[PDB]
Amino acid sequence: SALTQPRSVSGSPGQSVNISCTGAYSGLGWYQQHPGRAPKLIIYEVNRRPSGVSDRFSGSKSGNTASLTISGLRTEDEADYFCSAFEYFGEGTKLTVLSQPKAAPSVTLFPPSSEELQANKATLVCLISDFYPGAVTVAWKADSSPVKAGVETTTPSKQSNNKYAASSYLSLTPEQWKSHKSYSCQVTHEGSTVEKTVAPT
Amino acid sequence: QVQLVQSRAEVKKPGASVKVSCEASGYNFVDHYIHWVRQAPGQRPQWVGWMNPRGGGVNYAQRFQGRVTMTRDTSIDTAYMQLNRLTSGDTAVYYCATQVKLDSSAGYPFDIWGQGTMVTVSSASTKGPSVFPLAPSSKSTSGGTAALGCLVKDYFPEPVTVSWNSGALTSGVHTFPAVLQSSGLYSLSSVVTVPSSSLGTQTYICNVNHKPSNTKVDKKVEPKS
Ligand SMILES: *[C@@H]1O[C@H](CO)[C@@H](O[C@@H]2O[C@H](CO)[C@@H](O)[C@H](O)[C@H]2NC(C)=O)[C@H](O)[C@H]1NC(C)=O
Repeated sequence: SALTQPRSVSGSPGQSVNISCTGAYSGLGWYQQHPGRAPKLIIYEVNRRPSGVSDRFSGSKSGNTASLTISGLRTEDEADYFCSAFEYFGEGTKLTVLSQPKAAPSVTLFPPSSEELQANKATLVCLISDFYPGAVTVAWKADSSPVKAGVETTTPSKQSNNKYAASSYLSLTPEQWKSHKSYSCQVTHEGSTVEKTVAPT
Repeated sequence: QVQLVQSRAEVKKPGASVKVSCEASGYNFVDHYIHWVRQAPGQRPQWVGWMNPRGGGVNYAQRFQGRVTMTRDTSIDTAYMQLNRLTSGDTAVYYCATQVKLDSSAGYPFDIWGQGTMVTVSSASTKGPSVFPLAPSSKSTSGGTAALGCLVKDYFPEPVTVSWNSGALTSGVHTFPAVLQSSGLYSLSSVVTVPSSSLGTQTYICNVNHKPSNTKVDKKVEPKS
């Protein structure tokens, strides 16, 4: 039983957003889940709410595709939403309730330190802060060619000013660091890229 | 009140086993199947199996047969789930779930959920970090502000506390959340933004304390050559 739902949906406070789920027997379960918490059943049998679940959540289904509608969007609604059919689950839809103006990320890239290089290792550190919504993709460049190996990127996290921060770490050997004239950290946010580059000294 | 309450989180070495408990209250334990669902971080929930607490019968998902064991103690209303020969692919939050307050014919979906038991399977052993400076440069400097920091690399487990000049410098300090490498160890960076003219007249030390490995390290971040 393969249930498929979109990866992400967005909306602003007070408006309506819906999430579709396509697959056999879809809509028999809809779960909302906030970070660090158990899934909360909000809809069952396509269109029924359990006791304690708000009026604002509604369910429907057309042909093969059940739809979960959230009206009067609050920031409480920002969560992951899963459809389910018996034992099986959909992959999940992150709902982003846009609570603050769009803010581009500020990016800082440090090269390997001399003391790390004398220890026969090289880490590039790409620091990404002050962006909203909480979603960036990070790509690395060795001179002009993409680099995929040795990259570890964190999931975005909320700063004290309610914007988001993330970081990416490129692990090289000293020789690879020294055999290129520059490395770049390209951070894409909402289809617009910001790049920073560093060079061996 | 109908609820399920689970045992505390577990950190296990590869090849060990873990036994997660789940105490039910506020309803009749033997009357409802206990379901176990696991969720790897950022992934979709994975149904592990159910256990009929009346007669102890079980049904496991195919990819756990021979490896998972579901038992119950009706006298204290707690179900158990034991997963054996653990690998890193078993790292997840493990939930018990059940259907009770629903007007449903199926026994799916689940309205009562345990709070989750995080099971982390890792070969990492307790290790203090290596601290490396991140030197200010002309590429950091903008509008009279220079960005410097230190890279707290390869420690386990969380957390580390980073401070600057023994916490005398707090303004403009941004300590980033740590990354977990496939190595199993964590790394984080702390960056602090200072006047670039202050450089060379001012000394900047980042203080790293790792209470678990119990290390304390001081290291300075001055401009390079
Ligand atoms: C889910 O919401 C979308 C809107 O995001 C709905 O599409 C709209 O449907 C209404 C009714 O036909 C139209 O007035 C709009 O012009 C539609 N907009 C778009 C972009 O399609 C969609 O019908 C909703 N689905 C369900 C099942 O409620």
